Amino acid sequence: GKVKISIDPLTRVEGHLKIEVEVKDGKVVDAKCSGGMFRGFEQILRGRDPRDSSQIVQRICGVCPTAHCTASVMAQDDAFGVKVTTNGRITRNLIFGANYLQSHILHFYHLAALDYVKGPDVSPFVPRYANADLLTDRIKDGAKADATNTYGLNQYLKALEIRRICHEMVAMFGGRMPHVQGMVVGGATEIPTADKVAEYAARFKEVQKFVIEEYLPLIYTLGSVYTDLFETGIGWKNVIAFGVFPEDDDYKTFLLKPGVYIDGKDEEFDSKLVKEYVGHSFFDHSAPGGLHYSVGETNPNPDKPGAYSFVKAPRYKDKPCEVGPLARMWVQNPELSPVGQKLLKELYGIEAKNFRDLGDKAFSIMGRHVARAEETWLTAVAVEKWLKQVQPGAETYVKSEIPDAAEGTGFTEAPRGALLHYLKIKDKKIENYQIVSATLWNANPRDDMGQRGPIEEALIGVPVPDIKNPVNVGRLVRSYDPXLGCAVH
Amino acid sequence: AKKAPVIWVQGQGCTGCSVSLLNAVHPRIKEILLDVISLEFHPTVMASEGEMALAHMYEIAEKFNGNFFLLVEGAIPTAKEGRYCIVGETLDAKGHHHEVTMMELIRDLAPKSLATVAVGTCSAYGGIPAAEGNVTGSKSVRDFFADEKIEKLLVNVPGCPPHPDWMVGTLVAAWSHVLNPTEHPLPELDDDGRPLLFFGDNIHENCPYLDKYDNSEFAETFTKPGCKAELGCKGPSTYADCAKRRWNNGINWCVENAVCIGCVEPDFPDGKSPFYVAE
Ligand code: SF4
Ligand code: SF4
Ligand code: SF4
Ligand code: FCO
Ligand SMILES: [Ca+2]
Ligand SMILES: [Ca+2]
Ligand SMILES: [Ca+2]
Ligand SMILES: [Ca+2]
Ligand code: NI
Ligand SMILES: [S]
Repeated sequence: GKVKISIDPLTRVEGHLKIEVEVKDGKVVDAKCSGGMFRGFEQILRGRDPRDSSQIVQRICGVCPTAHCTASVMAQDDAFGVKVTTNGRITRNLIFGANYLQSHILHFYHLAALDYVKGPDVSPFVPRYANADLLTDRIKDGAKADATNTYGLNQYLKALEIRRICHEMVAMFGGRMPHVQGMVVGGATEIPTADKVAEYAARFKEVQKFVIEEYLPLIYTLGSVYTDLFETGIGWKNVIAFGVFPEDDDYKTFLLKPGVYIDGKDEEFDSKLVKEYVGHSFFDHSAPGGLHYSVGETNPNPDKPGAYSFVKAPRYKDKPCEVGPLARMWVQNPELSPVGQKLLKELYGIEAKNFRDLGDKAFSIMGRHVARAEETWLTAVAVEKWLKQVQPGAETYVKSEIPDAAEGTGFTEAPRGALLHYLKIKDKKIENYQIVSATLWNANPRDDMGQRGPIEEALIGVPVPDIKNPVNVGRLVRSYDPXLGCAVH
Repeated sequence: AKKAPVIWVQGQGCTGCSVSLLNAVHPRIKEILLDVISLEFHPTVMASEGEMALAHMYEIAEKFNGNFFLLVEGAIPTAKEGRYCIVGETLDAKGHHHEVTMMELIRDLAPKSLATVAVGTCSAYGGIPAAEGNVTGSKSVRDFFADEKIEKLLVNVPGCPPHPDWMVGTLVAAWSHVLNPTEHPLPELDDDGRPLLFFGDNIHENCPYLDKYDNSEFAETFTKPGCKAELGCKGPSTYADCAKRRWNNGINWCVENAVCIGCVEPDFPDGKSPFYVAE
């Protein structure tokens, strides 16, 4: 009694994604995730001036280019042997932090919300699934349904301007956005002035107000209507984080700390244990067993028998692990926003102080949205602090020279999850460049041992009571905020 | 009165052209979507998915045949029979599945369009996906049209990404022309098919640092005063109005902040590299 559903394009994610599920007895029983577009940045980068990489890699993705830029300039800093100044570190955090706010807001509203909110009856809001299980369908009190839907839709519309203001903030010290100019090996290219710090701060306060007063309340309200969506889209419950936003000059402390949580147990993150498999990916490896990124290879092969995706399959100690706000928030376990503490009590009867107090509810469709909203607030608190720490006039740039032969790795967290760039230099040129990105960890295919990627696994058990309107499949996928440009590069 | 119908397709893109469009002001994106264009298909933001999204796209391309703008973001990879970019799957009348390549999609939709607008350096000129080292046979819209012998009005709006003013301005000018061609002639294009309205000015000739350049006052590092030429600035060989318009609602621009990397030019990136070595 199995029925196959194939969704290509899976829209309202970044990039080219296909989702296939098998449904039996009203639930997903198998799944396949496929990235269908390849560019090969790791091949394109070879032979170039290593400094070019921090411009080239941003073109992996116009949603998260600051993450790639950050990873790249950190890899370069490492390879070139240069230490960034205090003000350079802070300035880089202000540039990147402004896009964390932009990316999460863009995601929840402009990618995720149309699975819950009924938009106006004009394209691109229509056509839509006939039985879409929206706020206007779920809430049986019609006035309340209309009011809640309008509340959500007005936030979607207002968020268009809020996200644009976030890009004014990125451009303040970043030059422009998408694709900043302001981060380079050795630091940042423009020293913050008192006037421009104040200008950033004024815009930031408007964004922060939206986050606290509109976004957080909408998310908790949404979850209180869709309580069933805290109980599905579970997956492996393994997460990894690399550390993001260094809070001191020796990169020992972060806003959100590195760590791994596998099979109910916390451990430290050890980069030696990352490897990529390609058994079901359109790539050839010179040796079996999966490859650590420091010896990674990018040899595309769309004819490879048995392969179904351009996404490689990263594993940590041979375990699939997911990444993103859920991962970071689980690993760090920060205190919840005052809004979250209040609304969890008021709307759900839940007493919660710290993220882990959500328990099983964290590992779900709605848990991923909650994690992302909470992290937006947490990042705003941090940006507010960094705006006080940044010193007008203090040097942000330190000179360097391209080394003959070197290696460097930049570790960070993109808004969608753990990110590293590995750079090897020979004869002052890029010899190898390997990118292990966020959505790569989430939207990967099966590894050589048949273990499903995190999105594939989280789809198992998702309810599909209406095969013609399989809304929970897209809801699960979009809860991960996938970026297939990043996943494949 | 009537809005311009748009089908926006993505090949080997990064979604940055779309994100830059979302940053529009005067008009802002809400007004663009509700008042200026009918964005009929756009994979990043549209409500429908899969079969429904594609069926809607093809329905619009039929109903509005010769009367919609085909917007293309990203390059078109031609190696391996187009299999480096699969844009969707079509379910025939018997249940069988067929993947659609970017090549197939553009070959299908371009002849149905009123005009094709290649937004971004990738679609206009090949850009980063078509740069040295790529193995995907990545191609621009103009080169694909030439190979396919497709004669369809084509306007290029390059930049990596383009400024939203360039994309909005070009689309509005094109639509105005269609509505009244003698009152609103098409914008004059240069030899690379991009509007002189936005790409006629040389950055360097219009640069506020030109006085410093003339006096040989060059910034020793990014955070020192002077012209940016020694830091790698490609303003001298780049044609765009960034010096006047600036970026992100006038907040900053590449040259003030750092250097111009020549992102609008047909030889970006290879002819503009290394980025931090002077021209
Ligand atoms: S032109 Fe640049 S910003 Fe636009 S799709 Fe290509 S890489 Fe992205
Ligand atoms: S080289 Fe660059 S910074 Fe100097 S005057 Fe020309 S465009 Fe301006
Ligand atoms: S200043 Fe140069 S790099 Fe910046 S947007 Fe304009 S053309 Fe592109
Ligand atoms: N955020 C983001 Fe992009 C992804 N996935 C990266 O890295
Ligand atoms: Ca195939
Ligand atoms: Ca890679
Ligand atoms: Ca209006
Ligand atoms: Ca032909
Ligand atoms: Ni991305
Ligand atoms: S980012």
